[PDB]
Amino acid sequence: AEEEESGALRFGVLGPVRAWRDGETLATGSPQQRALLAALLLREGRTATAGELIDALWGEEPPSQALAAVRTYASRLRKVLDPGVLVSESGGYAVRGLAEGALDLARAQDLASAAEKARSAGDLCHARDLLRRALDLWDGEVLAGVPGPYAQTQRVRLGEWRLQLLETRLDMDLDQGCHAEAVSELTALTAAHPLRERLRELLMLALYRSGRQAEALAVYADTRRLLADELGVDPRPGLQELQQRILQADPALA
DNA sequence: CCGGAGCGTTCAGCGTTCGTTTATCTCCCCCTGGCACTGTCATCTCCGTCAGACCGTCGCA
Repeated sequence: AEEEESGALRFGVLGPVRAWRDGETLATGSPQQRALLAALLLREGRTATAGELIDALWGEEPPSQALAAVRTYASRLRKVLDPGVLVSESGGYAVRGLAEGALDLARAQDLASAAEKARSAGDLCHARDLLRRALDLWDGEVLAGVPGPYAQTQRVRLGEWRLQLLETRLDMDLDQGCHAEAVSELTALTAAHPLRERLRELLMLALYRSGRQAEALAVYADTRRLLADELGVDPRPGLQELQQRILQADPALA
């Protein structure tokens, strides 16, 4: 609320895509219109051609006379948005005139970069606040209810990036000494994510430093059984190494 | 000792919202046509290969 500048236009892509003019929300429109807006936004104001926009929205099988569909989608964007924010260059469209902090993806990138810089500088409270601000950006699943293979690719990429953000965040939480909340939320996540090995290693190191051991090795046994049932292979050697060093009761982690 | 209520799932009435087209309205690109004092023949090449042949050409005999 402290950065609510007058005349500032804010866009939301990390969840359901939305447009905010000075605090009031705009009617984005149809799901394909929303996906076109997302495709034009994530390129950081780079000119995307109409054929590439068609490929991003629809993929391999477009209808024959539906370039005018993208034309009227862009016209509806220019209706909803400013006349000058969306510019037409070389037959394509680009969302220009965006100030800093306008796009939530760029804000997340800057927050992650600042968190990494503070990790390099060793500042725990500052990077903790930066990651707290970062996690308060996306609401629910990214790109909710939009079609297209580009939308699917962005969805899975940003979900994976959020997974690594949670991994780094909670590894730092185990570094600073936050046991209870970490154990609870990682139990919830591994209930949601059954085959994510990194989060389960985080559960192992968290429970080893929290005074709880039985459910830790129970989760580990379930992990090996499910990984053998669904894949037929052996888990990563780092998980076995950390479990072995847990078994010998090494006081370095404690 | 079935009976009712609450709960789970599954479909037919109309009610709104999308997906994909269509003709009209600005802005730009691109091609053909107009210019009415008179003004009516450019242009520098090319040299210190080179080595002799092959060949047709050509005027003298």
